[PDB]
Amino acid sequence: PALTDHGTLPLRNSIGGVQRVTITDARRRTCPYVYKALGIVSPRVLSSR
Amino acid sequence: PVHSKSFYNDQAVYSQLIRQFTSLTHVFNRFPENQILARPPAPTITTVSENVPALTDHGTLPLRNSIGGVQRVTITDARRRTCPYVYKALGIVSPRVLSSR
Amino acid sequence: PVHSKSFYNDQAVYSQLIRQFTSLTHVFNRFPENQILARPPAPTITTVSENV
Amino acid sequence: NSIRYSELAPLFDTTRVYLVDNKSTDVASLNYQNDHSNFLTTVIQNNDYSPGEASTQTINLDDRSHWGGDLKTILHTNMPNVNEFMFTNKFKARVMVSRLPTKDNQVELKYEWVEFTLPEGNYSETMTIDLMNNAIVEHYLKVGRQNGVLESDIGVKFDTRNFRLGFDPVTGLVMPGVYTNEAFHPDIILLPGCGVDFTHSRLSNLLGIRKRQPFQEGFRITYDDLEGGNIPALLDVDAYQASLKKPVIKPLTEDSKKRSYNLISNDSTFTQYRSWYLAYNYGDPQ
Amino acid sequence: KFDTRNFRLGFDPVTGLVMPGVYTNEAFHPDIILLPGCGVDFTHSRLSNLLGIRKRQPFQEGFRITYDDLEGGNIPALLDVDAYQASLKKPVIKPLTEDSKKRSYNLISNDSTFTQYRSWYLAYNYGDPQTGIRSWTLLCTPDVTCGSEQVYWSLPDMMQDPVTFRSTRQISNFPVVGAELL
Amino acid sequence: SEDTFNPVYPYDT
Repeated sequence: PALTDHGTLPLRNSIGGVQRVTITDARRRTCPYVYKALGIVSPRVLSSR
Repeated sequence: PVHSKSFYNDQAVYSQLIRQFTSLTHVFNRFPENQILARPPAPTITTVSENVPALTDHGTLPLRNSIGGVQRVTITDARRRTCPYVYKALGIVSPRVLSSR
Repeated sequence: PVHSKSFYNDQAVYSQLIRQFTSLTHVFNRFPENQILARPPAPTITTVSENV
Repeated sequence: NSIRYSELAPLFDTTRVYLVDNKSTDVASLNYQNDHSNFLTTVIQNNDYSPGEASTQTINLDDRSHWGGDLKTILHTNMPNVNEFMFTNKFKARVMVSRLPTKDNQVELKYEWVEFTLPEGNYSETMTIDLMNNAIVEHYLKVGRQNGVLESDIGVKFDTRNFRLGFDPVTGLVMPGVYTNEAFHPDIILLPGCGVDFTHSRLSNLLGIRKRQPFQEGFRITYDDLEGGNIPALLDVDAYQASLKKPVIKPLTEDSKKRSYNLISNDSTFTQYRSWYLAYNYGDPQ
Repeated sequence: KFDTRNFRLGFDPVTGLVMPGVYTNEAFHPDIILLPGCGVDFTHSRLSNLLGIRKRQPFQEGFRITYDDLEGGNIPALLDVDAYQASLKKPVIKPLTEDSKKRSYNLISNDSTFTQYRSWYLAYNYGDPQTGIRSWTLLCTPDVTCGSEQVYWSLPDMMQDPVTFRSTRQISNFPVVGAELL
Repeated sequence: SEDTFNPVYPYDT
């Protein structure tokens, strides 16, 4: 069980209620061997308009 | 990404006396009589290489004024040349503003 | 960059009784009679250095 | 603050441009010669324009401010322990070529440096040593036994044990009658007029033999340089207990099948086998 | 027939036969032994990397490796041992044809020493490095995982489109936010 | 037999 460190990623103007967690493969398809797949997101302000 | 895997074979020396029977021909031990030209005693703790997929952390690097469509990912060696033993080689880049002109 | 690699040799003590045969000369165990000047019993879990 | 994608819609700060190796197959037309070392990839990823495309299109960045993000790559190789690439398969070593009788009573001995070659694959430090000596044997089975040299005086032999643990400071011979069977550290045993070249070999480091000044090219280590490390000859065991004056002084010359240990003379105790391990912490450190 | 040992360690450059009378029992690296007119396809198989046999140019589809391509790697036949010590002229030259239960090694002829068993390991560092197999293949580390293929992550209804990615609704083209190794 | 010199190494048997 890995514990990666993904970099900063912009968010939408209005986060949905029901998200869609996908885990694509190399040939672009589902990987029927996923036992655990959760994510933590800590949003922060970047820059004004 | 090449490492050293420390083991432990207490069978050593004692496995040597048995490996001559596991194998069908004493290739290495052609002179089991001579006390100098014999087979070198198997040392304890055998180290063997193990290719472990690394996950480094490279520092911040400036970008061009216009990123190309078709990039060129190169992985040079010490003598400056190709390494025909690369299975996987991908990179993630997260650009950000540094300073104005 | 020097580490400690924890192992596990259940063959200990029992390998001692066999190593005297793997090797051709009892160098360390020169006194297999004396119960004090003998060869120190091989302890369990052998630690060996590994340059990482 | 806007990274243009030419089309779609520009995104603000904190973006991600991936450079994967799974895109080479699709670019069929650039990497049709290079294998994962210097291949070209499309950092576009739209998802509806087929495999390769957008070669002309450029991912713009503003003229007013310069960017500069991270680079968390994910490498993974599969390089063998020994191969032609890393220069670990070959290793030179001057061994005896021939040894016959010419001139009437003279005995001319010829030696010539020969580059050896090891197979691709096999790992483990012990297994590599046995192969280094296996190459010494295959050389003898093609040049040696057919010209003159015997199976006894075979130059160059890699070992691992200490040839001085049973040595007594009085008699001068290995009392156990057999060298202690217990490895300590790899080295290089050599005979009169023969050595090992390592200028173009990384197998020197594997044995655990580095130079204090590695910046000087030329890792030559002949037999003439190993002064003060003669391997102490064995003791005649079947004669010591049988007689019991005592034999003691008399060293073991021959053995089973009869193969002389190559003693320097009929009086001394040492042989003509110079050891590297014995020349290190047992010789003169000056 | 897939093997792992080196069929040339006991080979003598004079007689031409494996003197030990038995191939050395000690594995070195996996390969692919082939007989006349037969090979192995690996265009749709990742089991090729497992054996430790990659192409120097993996970008070209078609990992075909027939018997015709393994020129210069004939497995040296064994030596008749029960005849060499028994006679002791010497048998030597005479190779081992049959054995227990009787199964011919398939010798090319009645005079030569080699058999019809082309080896891959022998065709690599023992053949001719200018026009042999060592021209398009490579002796790599086995690696059981097959490869280091990296997966993709995405969150469409939350994370903005990463630079050139576009909006859509299909599990085969979602906007990737960050890639990780399996 | 000499008389004074024990190699101090069980050589037997």
